[PDB]
Amino acid sequence: HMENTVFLSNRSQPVRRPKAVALPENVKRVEVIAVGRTRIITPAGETWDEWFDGNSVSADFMDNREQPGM
Amino acid sequence: HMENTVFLSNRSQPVRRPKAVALPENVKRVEVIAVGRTRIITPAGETWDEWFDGNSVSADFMDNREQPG
Amino acid sequence: HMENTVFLSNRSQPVRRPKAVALPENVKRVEVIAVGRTRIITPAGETWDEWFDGNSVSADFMDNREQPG
Amino acid sequence: HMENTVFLSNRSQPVRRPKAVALPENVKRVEVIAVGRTRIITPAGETWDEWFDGNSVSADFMDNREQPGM
Amino acid sequence: MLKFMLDTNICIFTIKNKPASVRERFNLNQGRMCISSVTLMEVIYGAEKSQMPERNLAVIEGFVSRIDVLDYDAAAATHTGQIRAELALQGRPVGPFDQMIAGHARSRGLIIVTNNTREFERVGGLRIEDWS
Amino acid sequence: MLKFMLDTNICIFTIKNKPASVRERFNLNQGRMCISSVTLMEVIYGAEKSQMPERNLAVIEGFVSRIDVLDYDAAAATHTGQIRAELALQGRPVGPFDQMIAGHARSRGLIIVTNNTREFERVGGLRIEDWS
Amino acid sequence: MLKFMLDTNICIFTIKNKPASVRERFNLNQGRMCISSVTLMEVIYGAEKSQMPERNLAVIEGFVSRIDVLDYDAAAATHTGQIRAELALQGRPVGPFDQMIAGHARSRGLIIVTNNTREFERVGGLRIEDWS
Amino acid sequence: MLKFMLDTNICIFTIKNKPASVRERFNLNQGRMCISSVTLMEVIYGAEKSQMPERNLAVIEGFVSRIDVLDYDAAAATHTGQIRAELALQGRPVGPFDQMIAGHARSRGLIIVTNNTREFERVGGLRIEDWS
Repeated sequence: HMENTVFLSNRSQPVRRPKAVALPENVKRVEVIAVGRTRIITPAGETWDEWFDGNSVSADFMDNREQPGM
Repeated sequence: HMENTVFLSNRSQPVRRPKAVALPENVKRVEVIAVGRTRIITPAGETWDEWFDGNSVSADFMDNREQPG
Repeated sequence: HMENTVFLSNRSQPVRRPKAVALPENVKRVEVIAVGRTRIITPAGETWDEWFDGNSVSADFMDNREQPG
Repeated sequence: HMENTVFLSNRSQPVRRPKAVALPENVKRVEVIAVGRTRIITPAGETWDEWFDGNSVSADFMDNREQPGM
Repeated sequence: MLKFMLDTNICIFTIKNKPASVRERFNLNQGRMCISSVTLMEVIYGAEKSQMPERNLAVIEGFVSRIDVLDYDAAAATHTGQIRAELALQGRPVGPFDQMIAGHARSRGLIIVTNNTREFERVGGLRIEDWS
Repeated sequence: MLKFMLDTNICIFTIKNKPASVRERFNLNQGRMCISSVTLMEVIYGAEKSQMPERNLAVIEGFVSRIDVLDYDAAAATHTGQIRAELALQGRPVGPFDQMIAGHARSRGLIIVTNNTREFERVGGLRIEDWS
Repeated sequence: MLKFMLDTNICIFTIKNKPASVRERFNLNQGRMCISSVTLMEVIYGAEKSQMPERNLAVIEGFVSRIDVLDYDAAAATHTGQIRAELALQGRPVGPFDQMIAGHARSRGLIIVTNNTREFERVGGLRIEDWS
Repeated sequence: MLKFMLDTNICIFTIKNKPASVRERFNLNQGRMCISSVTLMEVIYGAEKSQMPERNLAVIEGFVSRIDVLDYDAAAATHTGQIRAELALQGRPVGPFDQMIAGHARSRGLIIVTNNTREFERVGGLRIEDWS
């Protein structure tokens, strides 16, 4: 897939989304999530769509909570 | 995590990361990947197989570790 | 550590501690002790013997710890 | 010995040295050292007098440095 | 700007089953949601106890990185100690981690978000919502 | 800097019996000792369930005012989640609050001081001392 | 969050032989691994003493650019000073750089990954894995 | 505003023997002095290895709390790796901790303050003072 280059602006450090993978003009403001070295750019109010639609736990995950008292 | 907004810069469309979500400053290039209406930005050339298959070291890289003892 | 200066306050002579040297905010009283031209300020009533010799708990303070198991 | 009371000033948290243990008028500015819950108030340029004149290590402290190569 | 504290049960429910009803709530209430550090230890446990930890850990991180994690502080500790006593011989059982979640929520004035109110209904002075 | 995290069992033991053997260790290591917020929740509960809550609470507050209390944070929760799985997959039980105290210390590299060494020895990567 | 601190021995082993067994662990735990600045000093030395410093240095810099490097701080130094005494008073030797790596991990609660388990097992309160 | 980095030898010399000549230098140069984290591990070791650790630790703290402690960072790690090579087969020996102190000093442009120049005289590009 296409790449890009970082830069500095107002003391922070953005990235120019290429013309090929620009966001819809509808997305005026963004929620940015940090996971490891990657960062997820979600339109405001669509923050969880990547996580729900994306990768998932293994089916054994935790069938029991294992809190005492039971 | 932290919110922000989009700009129209270097004749394109970029977005900031406040320090709370800013990347290591040593990341000079990034891969941008499109998933739905969402974009994923990751450090370019981070994958391990790329380094495991690439340039080797010369054979003289340890005549000893030279830890005293 | 951090430097500062003296003032003439509440009709006496006090001195600040920038956050780097500021005390826990729960310290309501302090002992001031004079050593040479130097003053030592310590939380009042911190010593352990004072609490070890003081008020006891009632005998019912543990019928059990009530950790589940 | 005499006690005192803390207070707030310019967002920090000082203490009014009593009249009985005030510093010499010579001490216009101070170095403050934090050790545990106590804090040492030294006149500027006399910062180390408390530590040198004060308490000392046990005589066995470290007769050898025990760095390798020797 | 916070309003809701997600208990542990709603998290497993979401992380294991990813219900579409929840993604609408999470997108809408994004920025107002948090978990207690107590809840975090439980989902980390689920990952580490699983057959595929590194995988499940990665989806935990993606989830947790979208919400604030609150340290279980002295305020939470006092309120939980209070809540344990209000229940101890004066009422009905609640499990230990849920006791810490309850008092932590009360300590900050947050609404408990849960899929199982049956236990949290026993805690005094705490507002509860069912998001399942 | 801090060095010891006192377990809940040793705290109750000290608050109840105030033994001189522990007084020596307290005077000797004063300033280097802490408790988990989990431990604070337990003793506040012990106070609130007593017949003289305000009195016993006041001797609790005097004890706590002489030590730092550490908030149970994401690092403590993460290590605790690890410990729960590391113990599960070896079948060695440890009580829920003790798991959380164990992970809090390990997250910071602290030494646990406890009189219940047989259980805390079940936790990997943690240093134990008995001051009783 | 981080979980593993790679020892110097395993790094040299991996840089030299690039084994698939370690490649699996690297792909599986990518993002959770770090090295001590002490380890960085050792491999840079290994590079600079080679007959092709710039070349070998460049494969070093590619390896480091894929992991976080942690500065050896007051916490790491404090734990290392403890370890040196804890080992001295049991007579079990560990090499100087390995002591510093050991203390850095313990100061953070990290798991040491090494192929020299017999020495790192001599350190108290530290978790060891062999990825070779 | 920093100028001098105290090596380990000057510290032991001062902490053990408290020379009056040094208290004048320390008072005069107060604010411009630091140690490397490597030096900190050594004096912590001396305390922990001693017959009276808690005591010696307390005088260490009083000393260290009056100076800045610098983390041994990647810049120190590269310079030390360089220095080790400049010496390795091309010169005369230097002990491992002193190698780290030397490169750390060079990494920040600080003057080494020592009572024994005999080893540090072998390092290129480093300014040295004798304060004994």
